[PDB]
Amino acid sequence: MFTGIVQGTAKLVSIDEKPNFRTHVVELPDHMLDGLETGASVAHNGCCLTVTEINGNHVSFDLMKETLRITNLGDLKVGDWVNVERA
Amino acid sequence: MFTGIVQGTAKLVSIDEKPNFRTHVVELPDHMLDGLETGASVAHNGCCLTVTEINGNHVSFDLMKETLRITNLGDLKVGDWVNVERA
Ligand SMILES: Cc1cc2nc3c(=O)[nH]c(=O)nc-3n(C[C@H](O)[C@H](O)[C@H](O)CO)c2cc1C
Ligand SMILES: Cc1cc2nc3c(=O)[nH]c(=O)nc-3n(C[C@H](O)[C@H](O)[C@H](O)CO)c2cc1C
Repeated sequence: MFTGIVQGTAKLVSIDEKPNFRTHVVELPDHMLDGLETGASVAHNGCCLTVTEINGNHVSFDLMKETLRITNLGDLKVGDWVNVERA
Repeated sequence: MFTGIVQGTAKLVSIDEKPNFRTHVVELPDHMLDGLETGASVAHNGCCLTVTEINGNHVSFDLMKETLRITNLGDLKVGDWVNVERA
């Protein structure tokens, strides 16, 4: 799915804690928005996540508790930069 | 080459700045050491790097100027945890 050739960084502009998961909103680079549809896989810091929503260059993903515990995505704070790569 | 199923996190234990490049030494989880050889590829926060050295659990990578520029790996500090996945 992924080459490990990161295409750029994206700022975490938002974290919604909901009852069973977290939504991360990231601001993607313009050159990554082209042809991006909901359901597409983007790896965040190497972790595969599914696009749930697109508002402009603001892209949403839903993170389960297991993803948060196994990876460092549990420790991000708003304003952090994540490596991003579409598949 | 990578699936984006992160296999775990690795502590950045050492950063050795040189000319141009920068060596990162990370402490890999035990279950990732088996069969790991120099020249092998591991994605660090989604960024594919080549194993340059293995000493116990301590795995070295050399990070080139472009990699530091495109990714967030330039901002890491000793003690940070990185997502890691072997190919
Ligand atoms: C195609 C694909 C899509 C995935 N999408 C998500 C997701 O939206 N949210 C999530 O928490 N995990 C997702 N995962 C699992 C996530 O990548 C995995 O839990 C972490 O990498 C920890 O191994 C996905 C995995 C694959 C293979
Ligand atoms: C098989 C493979 C091995 C790579 N090894 C390294 C490496 O050892 N050091 C490095 O700085 N970049 C390496 N890269 C490039 C690096 O992944 C890339 O510059 C960043 O992901 C930013 O796109 C490699 C790329 C591939 C595809």
